Amino acid sequence: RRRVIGQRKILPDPKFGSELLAKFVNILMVDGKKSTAESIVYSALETLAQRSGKSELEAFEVALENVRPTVEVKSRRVGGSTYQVPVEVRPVRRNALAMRWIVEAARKRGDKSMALRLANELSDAAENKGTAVKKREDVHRMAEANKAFA
Amino acid sequence: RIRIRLKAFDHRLIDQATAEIVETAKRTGAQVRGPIPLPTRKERFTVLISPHVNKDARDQYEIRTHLRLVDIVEPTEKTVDALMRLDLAAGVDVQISL
Amino acid sequence: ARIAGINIPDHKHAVIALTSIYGVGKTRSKAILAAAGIAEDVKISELSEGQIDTLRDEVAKFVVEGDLRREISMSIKRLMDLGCYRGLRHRRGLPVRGQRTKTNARTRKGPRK
Amino acid sequence: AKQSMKAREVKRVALADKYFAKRAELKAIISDVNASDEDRWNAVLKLQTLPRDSSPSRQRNRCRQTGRPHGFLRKFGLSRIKVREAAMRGEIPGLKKASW
Amino acid sequence: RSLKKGPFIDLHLLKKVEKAVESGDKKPLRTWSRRSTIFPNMIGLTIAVHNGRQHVPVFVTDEMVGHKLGEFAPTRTYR
RNA sequence: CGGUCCGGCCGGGAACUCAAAGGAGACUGCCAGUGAUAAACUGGAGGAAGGUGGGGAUGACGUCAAGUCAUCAUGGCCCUUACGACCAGGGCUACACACGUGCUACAAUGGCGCAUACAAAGAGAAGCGACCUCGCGAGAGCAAGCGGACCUCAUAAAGUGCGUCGUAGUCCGGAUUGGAGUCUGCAACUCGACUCCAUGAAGUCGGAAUCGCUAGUAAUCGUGGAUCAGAAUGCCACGGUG
Repeated sequence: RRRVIGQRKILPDPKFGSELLAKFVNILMVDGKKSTAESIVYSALETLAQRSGKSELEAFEVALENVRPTVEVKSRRVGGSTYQVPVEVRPVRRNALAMRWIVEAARKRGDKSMALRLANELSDAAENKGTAVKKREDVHRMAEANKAFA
Repeated sequence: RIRIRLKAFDHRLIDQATAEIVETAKRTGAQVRGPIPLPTRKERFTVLISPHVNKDARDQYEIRTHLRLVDIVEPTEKTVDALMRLDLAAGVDVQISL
Repeated sequence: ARIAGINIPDHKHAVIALTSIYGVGKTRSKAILAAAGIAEDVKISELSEGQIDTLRDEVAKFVVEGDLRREISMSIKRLMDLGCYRGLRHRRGLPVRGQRTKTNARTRKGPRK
Repeated sequence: AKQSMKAREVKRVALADKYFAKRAELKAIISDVNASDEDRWNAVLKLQTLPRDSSPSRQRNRCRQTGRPHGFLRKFGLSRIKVREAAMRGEIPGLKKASW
Repeated sequence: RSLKKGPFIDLHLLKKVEKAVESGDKKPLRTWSRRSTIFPNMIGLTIAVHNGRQHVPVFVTDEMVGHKLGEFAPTRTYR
C-alpha cells in the first residue's frame, strides 16, 4: 500500500547521554510515570557486583554487544498456501529486542525488589545462561532447518 | 456612583447597544472611561439529536451570556438621566446598580 | 505461642504476621501497643512478668473464637423459625442481598460440573 | 403519557404551598440529637404527618409541549427532539445551529 | 432496632379481631396491606393475604407476632 | 511611575500575560527540479504557518418501499360506563436453564503514613456552605463569604523524598456475615443509601482461541456536572504523567 512514514529516534537519557538507556527506560515504563524507571535501572552497581558482574564497562553492555538477534518466526503465505518461515529482524530493533526479553523476565519473576530482580537478570545474562540468550538460540536453531522461503 | 447591567445573548447586539448608551452619555456631557467587556459566560450540552434511537446521532450545542456594567465614577446627576429611560436594540435587558 | 494455653515460648512478632489467629483480629493489634507505650518492632524478648500477657486478654476487647460463635448464635435461631422470610431464605439454596437470579448466581446457589 | 400525570402534579404543587413552600427548613426547630428527651414542638409534627397527597417526591418535569417524561431539557421546558426544530424555526432566543 | 424509635402503624386491622373470632366456618378475614405489623393479641387467627394474583390463608403464630404480615406470605410465582 | 499595615494592599496603568475589539495574512504567487518550457506535482525562500493547511458546514439525477404512529398532525378500522383511571396491595431486579461484554485483584516498578510541587474546567440564594463544635465516623449544630477573576463545594492525585512489610496461597486483595450507629421519606418487609467495631473464603497475572490500538495514539491518575427527596459502576465535559 501507500506510506512511507515519519519516524522518531527519541531523546538521550539526561544523566548519561545514552539513547540506548533511554529506549531501555521506555520499555521499562509502566503506568506512564517514567521517572520511576530511572530509579530501577542503572541505580546501583553494588547489586551486580553481588553476583557475576565484572567492572562497570560491562554494567549495561551485557544487553548490547553480548548478543546479536537476526530472525523472528511465525508463518507467511507463498502462492496459494501458508508455511512456517523465519523473517529478517529490522536493523534498529536489532539492538532493542533483547531489552523486552530482560524486562519481561525480571517483571514476571516472583522475588520482591524490582531493582534487584533487574540486576539479577543482568547477572544471568553476563553468564550467558537461559533467559533472553536461549530466546535468540531457539529461533536460530529453527532457521537452520527452514531455508527454502524468505 | 452608578453601574448599568446591560446583558444579551449575542456579541454584536451588545456592541450596537454600547454604541447607543455610551454615545448618549458623551452627547449629554458625562465624564466616562472605556467600558469593560467582562469574561463571557457559557452554557453547553451534547445530546442524542435523532427522533428514535440511531445511537451515532449525538451532537454538541452551546449558548453565551454577555454582560457589561458601563460604570460611572462621577456623582453628576443631569449627565446620566438621559440613559435610564433610553431605548436599546431589541432583546437586551437592563438593571441599575451601585 | 504464649498468647494461647499454658505454653511459654513467646519469641514472635507482636503485630507482623499475627493476624486472624488466637482471637487476634487484623487492626486493633497495632493500636493496643501504641496506647500501652510499647514499641511493636523486633521479636518480643523484654516484656516479661505480665507486661504483654495482660494486653492479650483485651486485644480481643470483645468475645473471640468459640465464645464469639456463641455470641453470633444469640440471634441466629430466628433463622430456624422457618415461617419467617430470613429463615426461609436460609433453609433454601439462595442469597438474601446483593445477588440476581441468572447473572453471577452460581457462587451462592451451587456450582456447575 | 396519560394527560392526568401533569394535571395532578400542578394540584400537588398548589398543595405543597401550605406544607413545604418556605417551610422545608421548618424541621430545624424540632430536630435534635437528644433534647433532654423532653417534648415541646409537637405542634409542628401534627401538620408534617397530616398530608399524604403532597410529598418531596412523585414529580416528573416533562416537556411543556409533550407529556413525555424522558429526553427533557429543564431550562427550556422542551425536549432533545424539539429544540433543534425550534432553533431552526426561530422560536427561541439565544440558541442557533451551525455557523457559529 | 427498627426504623425510628416510633413505629409507623394503623389500627384498621386490629379493630376487626373481636368479630373475626366468631366467623364460624366462613372463609377467613381478607387484607391487602402487607407492610402492617402483627400485634401479640392477633395470635390464633386465620387471615387471607395477597400473593400477587390471588389471596392465600396464613395462621397467626408465636413466630409471626412482633413482625410484619408480608414477611410470612409468598410474593412470587413458579411455586 | 508614586505610597509601602509592608500586602496589588492603595494612588495609578494597559506592559509578557489575562479579558475584549480592530487591521493585516496565503495566491501555486515566488525560486529550483520534473512534465507536451501545456496542465500539474515535490521541495525550498519568506512567514506564526500552507499547497483538498486543520476544524465547522451545504447534499445534482439516482439508492435502502431506509427509520417512527412508544413524541405529533391527519384519513381509515376499533373503542367511548370502556382498552376511561384514582385508591389499598402490588408488577417491570422473573427463572429448576445457555451466552456475551466490561470492571478490579493476584501484589513489593506493591501497600501505607509523614514530609513535598503544579492544576484546569465546572457547579451553587429557603443554594454551595467556610472558621468553630460533638463523635473514630456516617452526619448534626454554630455561623461568614459568593452570583462569577477579593467565596463555598475543594490541602489536585498519580508522582518526588524516607522508613517499613517480604510468596505466606500474605497487614495484600475480595465475596459473605454478627453487633452498633448516621440519613431522606406515607412508607426503608418483598423493597434504599452511608459509617464504625467483630469475621474475613477466592485470587500463582490465566489454555486452545478471539478482540482492539499507529503519536500526544496506547496506557495511567485526579477534578467537575446532568438525571437527582434519598438512592448507578452508566453518561457529557476539564486537566496532569506519557
